[PDB]
Amino acid sequence: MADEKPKEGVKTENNDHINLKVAGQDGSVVQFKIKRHTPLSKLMKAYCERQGLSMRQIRFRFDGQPINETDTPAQLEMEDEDTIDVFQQQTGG
Repeated sequence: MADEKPKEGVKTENNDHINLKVAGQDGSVVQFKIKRHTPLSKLMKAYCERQGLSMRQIRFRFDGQPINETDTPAQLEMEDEDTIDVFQQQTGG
């Protein structure tokens, strides 16, 4: 649990974190502060946990393009205080 499987996992990163907000057309919107190298999956699942949405039913979209939980804010060039648009493929309301 130290050199083979440490609780850190990630390399020694500096504190470069950005605030990404998730806003769904449902009206559900929340702001999340993650690291520039941290995957959106963290906020994606988190948003749904607190908003009561299903990750399979909904979908995250940013910059006009759909995003995946495996993307990072540094890949698609997400900036601080920017917003992600969430849509429901299926019904729900």
